[PDB]
Amino acid sequence: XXXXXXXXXXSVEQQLYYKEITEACVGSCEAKRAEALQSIATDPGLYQMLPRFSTFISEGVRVNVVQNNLALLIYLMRMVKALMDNPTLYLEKYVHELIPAVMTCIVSRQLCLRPDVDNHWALRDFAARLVAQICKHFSTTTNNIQSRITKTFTKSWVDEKTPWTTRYGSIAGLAELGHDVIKTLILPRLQQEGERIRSVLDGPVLSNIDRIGADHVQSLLLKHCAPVLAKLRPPPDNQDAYRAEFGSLGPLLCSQVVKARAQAALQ
Amino acid sequence: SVEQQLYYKEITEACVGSCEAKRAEALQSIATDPGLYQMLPRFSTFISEGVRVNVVQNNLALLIYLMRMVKALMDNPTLYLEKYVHELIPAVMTCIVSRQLCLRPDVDNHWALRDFAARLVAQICKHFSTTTNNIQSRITKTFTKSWVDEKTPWTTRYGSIAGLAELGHDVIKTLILPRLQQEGERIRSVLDGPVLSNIDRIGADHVQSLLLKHCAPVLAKLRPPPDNQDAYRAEFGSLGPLLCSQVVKARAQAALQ
Amino acid sequence: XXXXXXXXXXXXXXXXYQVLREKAASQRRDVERALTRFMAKTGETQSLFKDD
Repeated sequence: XXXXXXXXXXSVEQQLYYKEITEACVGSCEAKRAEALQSIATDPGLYQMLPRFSTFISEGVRVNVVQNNLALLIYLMRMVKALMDNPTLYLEKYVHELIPAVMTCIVSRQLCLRPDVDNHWALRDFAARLVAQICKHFSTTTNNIQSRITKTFTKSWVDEKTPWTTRYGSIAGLAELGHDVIKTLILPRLQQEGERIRSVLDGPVLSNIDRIGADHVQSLLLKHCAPVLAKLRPPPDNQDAYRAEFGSLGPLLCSQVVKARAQAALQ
Repeated sequence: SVEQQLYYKEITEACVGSCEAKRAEALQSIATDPGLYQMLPRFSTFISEGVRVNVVQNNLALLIYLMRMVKALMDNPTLYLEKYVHELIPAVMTCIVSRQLCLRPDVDNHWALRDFAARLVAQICKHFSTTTNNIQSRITKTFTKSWVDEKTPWTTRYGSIAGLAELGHDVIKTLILPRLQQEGERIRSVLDGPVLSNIDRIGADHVQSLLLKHCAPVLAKLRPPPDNQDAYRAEFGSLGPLLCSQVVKARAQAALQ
Repeated sequence: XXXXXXXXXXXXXXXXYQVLREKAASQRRDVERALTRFMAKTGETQSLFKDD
């Protein structure tokens, strides 16, 4: 009594189709890239080149987190975007080996080169944007999504003596959660992160990697946090509003308020 | 050949006989085997059917023997246990069943020792929910249908609570939290009324022990640690304030580092 | 063919002759040394050095 040998979920045809998908995810030709992206986002009824696909996609995410390679990162994250918009392939059951790869892309140490940390900030932007696209579908249930990712980024923001990539990814992820999210969070974190700013600015003797990193991070998160208090407060008394925002926001907060008034005048 | 069943013969005979050093040495043997497999199919098959036998026979010593055997199978870093796991999982979880058909008293704590076996369950699933994702859903539906209903003996409810307990954090946070209070009222009905179902009495007693001294820390994370009597009001009286007292103990254990 | 037609998966050839009998003989050596270690620590034991 030896049983008959197994047969996979795949066909040979569609697993070779899957191999085309994977090597187009490798693909240098951006035509092949976009072909793959459209093939992901508009193959409904595929569903069966699901998880195995996504599973050691996430395993490749871990291995290339070790390898610390931005190209594989951007390929996988746009791949997850195209996975997110293929409307039939419901995410629910297969969520829970994907989202941590996204957050590992969020957190830290995406360091191909120290002068080339520049693209990694945009990677984190895109990643937190993807998380924002996630969060509007799944936290009705068990609140892994909202409660766990918020408390994650909460205690992550609390984490002192961490690289500022962590701080940027945390605050950007909280920024992508919404207007009222930031209204809760960066109400004390306005002047507390201003204390972090002027701990950084007019701060150390010399660490210009960390200086330029944290500086543009604080600038980005400053004027990205700006539309909340712009929608909250009226744009009067910028000298007082800088006192209301620990000074370092002034007048970049005021310049962003001028930009917000211009955006309102565009309406 | 020959040495296949030779090895099989003496390691099964040491698995059954109570030569305690030879017992533990067989266990470390199985734990330290480079390339012991192809005995594995006959091995597991023996485990399954000996489990069924000792279900009928109610010999707890053989049960902890088989559970240590499974523990040893688990601890090979060579044994790709995958394809055969479907025999272990009944042989595991049926040990988390049986219809109270031993002698009573100490076996209750031995039922607790079978919860040791429930530890194995998590030590299965961490390595084996890798499926077209099947395993955790299966076992948790099983524990769910166990946990919810009435006509459910204390062996069943106790061991199901134990298996969910070994599954860990958000299992308790999501799944045990809801009918916590209702099953507490089930035990309150076991309390305060009749006397002489002391199987059932001490059963529900160390059920309470499972509930309190496994379910404290998730509320210690969630529920902030004022308001002990209100937490008793928030969680049906009886677990409080020993819920909050054990929560103070758990906060102390956290701050001990 | 990637949507309409299908195929069949056998997926396990593994027919590498010398490698096969390497697997079998290595496994036999394993079971040798396993039962040796078992009855080694089991029964009456005398050594080569002192206390091995």
